[PDB]
Amino acid sequence: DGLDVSKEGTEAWEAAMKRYDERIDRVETRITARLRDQLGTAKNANEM
Amino acid sequence: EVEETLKRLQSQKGVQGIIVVNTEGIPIKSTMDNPTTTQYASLMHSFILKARSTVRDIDPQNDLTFLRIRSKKNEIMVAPDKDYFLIVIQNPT
Amino acid sequence: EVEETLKRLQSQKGVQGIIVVNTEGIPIKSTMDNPTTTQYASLMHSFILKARSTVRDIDPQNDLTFLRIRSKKNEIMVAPDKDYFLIVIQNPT
Amino acid sequence: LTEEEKQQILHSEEFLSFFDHSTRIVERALSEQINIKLSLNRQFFDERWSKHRVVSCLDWSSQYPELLVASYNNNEDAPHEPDGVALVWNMKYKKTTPEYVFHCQSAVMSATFAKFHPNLVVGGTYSGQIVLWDNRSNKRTPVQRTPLSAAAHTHPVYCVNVVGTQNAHNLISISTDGKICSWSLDMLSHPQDSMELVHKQSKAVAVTSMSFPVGDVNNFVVGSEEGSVYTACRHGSKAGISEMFEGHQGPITGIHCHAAVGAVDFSHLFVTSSFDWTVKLWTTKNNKPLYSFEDNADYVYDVMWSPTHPALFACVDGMGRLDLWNLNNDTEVPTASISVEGNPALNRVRWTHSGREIAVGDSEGQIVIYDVGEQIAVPRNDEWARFGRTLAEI
Repeated sequence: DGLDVSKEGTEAWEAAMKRYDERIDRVETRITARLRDQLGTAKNANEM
Repeated sequence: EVEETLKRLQSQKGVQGIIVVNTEGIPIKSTMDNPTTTQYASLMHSFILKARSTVRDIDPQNDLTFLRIRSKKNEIMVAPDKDYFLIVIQNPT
Repeated sequence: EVEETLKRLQSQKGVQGIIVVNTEGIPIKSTMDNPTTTQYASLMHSFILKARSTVRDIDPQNDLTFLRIRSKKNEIMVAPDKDYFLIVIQNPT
Repeated sequence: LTEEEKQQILHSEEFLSFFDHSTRIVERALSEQINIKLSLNRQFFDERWSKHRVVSCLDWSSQYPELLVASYNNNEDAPHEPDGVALVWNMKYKKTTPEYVFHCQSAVMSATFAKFHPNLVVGGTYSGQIVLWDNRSNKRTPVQRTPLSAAAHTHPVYCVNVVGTQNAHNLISISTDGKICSWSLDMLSHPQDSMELVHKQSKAVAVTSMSFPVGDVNNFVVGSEEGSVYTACRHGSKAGISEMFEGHQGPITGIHCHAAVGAVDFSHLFVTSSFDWTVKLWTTKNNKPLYSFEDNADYVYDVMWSPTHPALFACVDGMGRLDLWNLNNDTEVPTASISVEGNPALNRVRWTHSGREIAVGDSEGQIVIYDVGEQIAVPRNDEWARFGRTLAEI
């Protein structure tokens, strides 16, 4: 989508956005999993 | 030029300028510790003269300009022309 | 081995003559004739003893493990360690 | 014969054959062939002179990188035993005892090598008198002692050093009172130049740390006990404190300027070590500390740059661990960090002038010599560019 004026174009853009956010939430799950498995050491710096 | 020879010889590995020893056993040029170089210069003159006699024993038409005095610590490049004995301290590698 | 060593040391450059000298000078082996081999090898032994003294003068633990003379008419090679004194007669080139 | 006719014979023009011979032998002789991690490196712990007697300061000799001076100050086990002992320990050979032993009547607590004299040791003591030690003499007593006058230092002194060229030296020493003074290394009977450091009217400086920038001697940085770092000019119209720095709320326990050269300058940068584990990679040009590395419950006691690495530096900690921060590698975790046995309060760290080995102090007097891995010790050509990029990050 670009300079398109149609609001149905906006809805298609919204579908693209929810797919984008599906990948975004996949990234969130990845980074949170990498988070918790690296946690539990202590509070300082790289630990927390 | 003397300075050109200085800079050309100092380019060689482990060589501090150029030092030349005359027939009197003293180095005509000063580049390192004087007493050690003078005594070892008398020594090189002694054994190069004896090598000259040795070669003239069977080869009375040969001239000496090349000798590879190398040990496990350094190589010594002694080369006499007629009077000016060229000596170079050089690492074996 | 003996013969194989002499053959491989000779054929590498077509050397005019080499004998094995495992003793302190005075070798009985010959490669072209007895005198020019034996007397010259004894003279080489004397001169390399003097050279060993020379290299020990600067520092006694030094020893001469390699020696070559390349003059206008001949090339002489010797690599002494404790008694293995080599002889090579060759053209200067 | 003598060395005069040789000059004319050299100026004599029969040397064409000699030059040809030299050129030929050199060109023929040109060809040359052949004929055929953090680690505890060493230890240094006296027993007669190091029963308790915590370490105070260390140094390496520029002329003899194999030599290190130790300084043990406190004497509490016995009033009768020596109060201040200075021990020099050699690197070339391993011995159970220091190579030479020195005593001062007072408690020696700051010491350094002498640059002009390669056989002299100078140290600062608790009384505030500058203490000399000529290694030529066989006496353990100090050779030359500065008077306890108001002109000289009368308060405890922490920063003593000799700087300048070989033909121009000045013994810069500053005490806790805030007074600076210079001396000639051969004459210390009188202060050759001295004035007390003072900021805006009626504000003294509780000096406890100092470090000259590499090369510069006219200006420098001073670490104060009040946790506020200052830059001072050694000599000039503006001789005195020239910079107010917020620093940290904890007293400064060490300071050092950049100790690397070869690429883009970083000497304006400096490292300060506070009392609350707050080291500040930071430049004199800026007023805000660039970074404030924080961790642990304990705190630093000294911080020293790498003499060769423009990014690595060492840190002290109170529970016995020594950490390395290579900023290019990372800025959040120490690049290398190990703990010495017995969890003692380390007090001094001094990088070897070569930069290949690091010494550390101790709370019991046992000097631990630490060696580092090659990959972590030597920097690269791209190391300087990476350091510049990391500094440009914020």
